[PDB]
Amino acid sequence: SMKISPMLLSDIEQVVELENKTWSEQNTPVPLPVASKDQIIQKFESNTHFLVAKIKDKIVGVLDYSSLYPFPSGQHIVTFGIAVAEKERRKGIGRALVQIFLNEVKSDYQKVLIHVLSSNQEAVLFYKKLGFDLEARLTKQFFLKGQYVDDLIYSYDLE
Ligand SMILES: CC(C)(COP(=O)(O)OP(=O)(O)OC[C@H]1O[C@@H](n2cnc3c(N)ncnc32)[C@H](O)[C@H]1OP(=O)(O)O)[C@@H](O)C(=O)NCCC(=O)NCCS
Repeated sequence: SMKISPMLLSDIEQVVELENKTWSEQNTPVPLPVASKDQIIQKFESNTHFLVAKIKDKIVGVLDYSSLYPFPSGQHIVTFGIAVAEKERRKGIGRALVQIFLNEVKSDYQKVLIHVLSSNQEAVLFYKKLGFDLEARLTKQFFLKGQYVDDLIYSYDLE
């Protein structure tokens, strides 16, 4: 059975491995690899929070979130990343992560906002399905694999 829980310091090896199997030029414009033990600790030590999903105390999903801006005028906007293990997808894990996340931040923020590469077909469908709004589209933001990719900006009304 599947459980969601706070990420442990001792879980970081696994989160690194999972993320680095997950990120491709299809879903991020940053150079690869994006994850490392020390990058993840840096984040952990600067207030980014991590939800993790396990199946037999094996990590199969991860969601990190944090304030979008470090200054007060923008402090009411939260952002997040999420990665589900390829073999474990389409089983409700993403949904369940997003759902507890939303209930964490409900109280403390007004608005969720994320950036999605237009090449990220499953993310596009995922976010629409979970009720996010397509707020903006930035045209030809990135060149990846000989294609011009757009940046789709999705938001969520915490209210
Ligand atoms: C996007 C992602 C997190 C969704 O993970 P998930 O656990 O497989 O999603 P869920 O099982 O919770 O599904 C909720 C839903 O997502 C949709 N969706 C997710 N993947 C889809 C796909 N490959 N094709 C069509 N619809 C899809 C649904 O249609 C939906 O409802 P349903 O499953 O009852 O049909 C997963 O694909 C992911 O890991 N992508 C890898 C890289 C990434 O993270 N992209 C951007 C996030 S920063």
